[PDB]
Amino acid sequence: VVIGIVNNTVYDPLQPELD
Amino acid sequence: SGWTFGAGPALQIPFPMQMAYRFNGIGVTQNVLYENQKLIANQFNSAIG
Ligand SMILES: *[C@@H]1O[C@H](CO)[C@@H](O)[C@H](O)[C@H]1NC(C)=O
Ligand SMILES: *[C@@H]1O[C@H](CO)[C@@H](O)[C@H](O)[C@H]1NC(C)=O
Repeated sequence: VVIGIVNNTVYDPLQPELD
Repeated sequence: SGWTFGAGPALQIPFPMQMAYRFNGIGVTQNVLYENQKLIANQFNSAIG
């Protein structure tokens, strides 16, 4: 429903510490 | 520009993002405007008419 949104990736402050 | 033209140099900004700023300034989250944008636009147009 959002008009004008682009594709990108976000960072997770838990995945690198857990993996 | 929004409100930047009355407090210094003018800053370009899209009008929907200015509306999101004004909605967040009173406590309402920006999601209700970024999702239900067509409804708000139609209500504003109906009020102006
Ligand atoms: C900006 O508006 C133009 C004109 O309607 C449109 O072609 C373009 O896709 C819009 N860009 C974004 C990011 O919404
Ligand atoms: C974003 O990705 C989806 C599928 O992954 C695609 O349908 C869409 O066109 C993409 N949008 C942009 C702006 O790249």
